[PDB]
Parts: sequence; structure tokens; C-alpha cells
Amino acid sequence: MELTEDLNMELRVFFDTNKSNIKDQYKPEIAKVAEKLSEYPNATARIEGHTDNTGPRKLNERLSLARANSVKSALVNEYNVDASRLSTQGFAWDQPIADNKTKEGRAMNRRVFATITGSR
Amino acid sequence: MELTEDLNMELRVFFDTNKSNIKDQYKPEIAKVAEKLSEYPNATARIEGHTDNTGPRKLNERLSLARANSVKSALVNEYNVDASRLSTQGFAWDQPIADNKTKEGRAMNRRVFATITGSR
Repeated sequence: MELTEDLNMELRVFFDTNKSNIKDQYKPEIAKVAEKLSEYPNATARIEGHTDNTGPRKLNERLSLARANSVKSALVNEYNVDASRLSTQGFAWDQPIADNKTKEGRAMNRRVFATITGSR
Repeated sequence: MELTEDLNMELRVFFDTNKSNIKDQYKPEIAKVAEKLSEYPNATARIEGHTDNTGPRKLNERLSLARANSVKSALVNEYNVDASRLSTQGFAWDQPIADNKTKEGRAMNRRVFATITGSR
């Protein structure tokens, strides 16, 4: 008489230097997230944006948030997901997941990680 | 894209005095359990039967297990659910959830509680 299905989903989107646009190769992933947000109407998403450590501090604070908002925007405007179900926050270069000393590491740091959770 | 869905279900079936048959009113819930067991192929169920504290101990040890096996049998025979995914155990009157001093309390104890868990 009690039935619960819990959703746990993790999305990773990476960005080009000084850019906050969603590259086409991530559209399929974002579409999958929108699908689950539809299948789990009560689920919410925690979207967090980041940057590598290159450039002015404020540029990165703004860019990291712009990246998170770009992902939210895709869900909201392309998939009609209720905006209030998604939070966005930028962390500039404060939470690296790779070595900023290499191009490859910096590329890993220019990212948006989103955690989608909820039950139905 | 990390994505998982976890299933957690609890089925509660109640029985009349000395009976181990599945009342028709519980068929819809058993049907739902079968549905989820198919939707989550790795899911398993822990079926536990119980009795009120009236009558011989040997009667209730057998009766509690019979009730659990009745639920399992319904799933196995009517819904083609693999028997090995379903465990059954009887607890006689050792695990009451209501006061056996009253008729409604004893009605609550004559039960089978099934916990279904799975992931996909």
C-alpha cells in the first residue's frame, strides 16, 4: 500500500574558455534530465557552475553562475521545466576537480554539475 | 550521466481468524507489486506473516508462515513471478503491531507485511 521510487541523477556539462553556452553534444543528456523531471514531477535539481582559475575573479564569479543558469535556461525554455524546481549557484574557481596547471585540467574545471533528486 | 531509480514498496495484507486466503480486496495491491517486480527486474521481496496471540503456538507458527506463503503463491502462480525472488517467514504472535486485548487490535495483527526493494 506504500510505494516509493527514488530518482538520483547526476549531470555533467563542460564549457569552452570564457563561454557559458551549452555545446550540442550535451543536449541529449539535458533532454534525458528533462524527461526524468517530467516522470518525477516532484524532483528538483541542484545546478552548480564553475570555472578554471584563469582571468579576473569577478569574471569567473559571473561566468560560473552564467554556466549554471545556462543549464537551467535550457531546461526551462526548451523543455518547459518549472524554473522554481531548479536552483543555480556559481563557485568561480573555488571548487576545482582537476589540475589548473594543464589545459586538460582547466577544461575539466569549466563545468556545471547538477544533481537531480526526488521521489514519486 | 549517472542515473538510478530505487524501488521501495510495502504491502500490507490482512486476514480473518484462522484464515490464510487472500481476500479479493487485496488483489489490486498484489497486482501492483507484480507490476513493480517486472519494472525492476532485480527487485526482491521479504514477505513476513503474523498471527494474533490466540490459539496454540504450533497453529500460529504454521498459520503465520502460511499467510506469507499465500502472498508468495499469488505472485508466483497468478503473476508468474519467480519464486526465488520472494522470501517468506512466519513470526507467529511474536511481533504484534496492535493490542491483542481488543478485536480490532487482533485484526491488525493477523497480517502479512511485504517489503519489496529493487533498483534500475
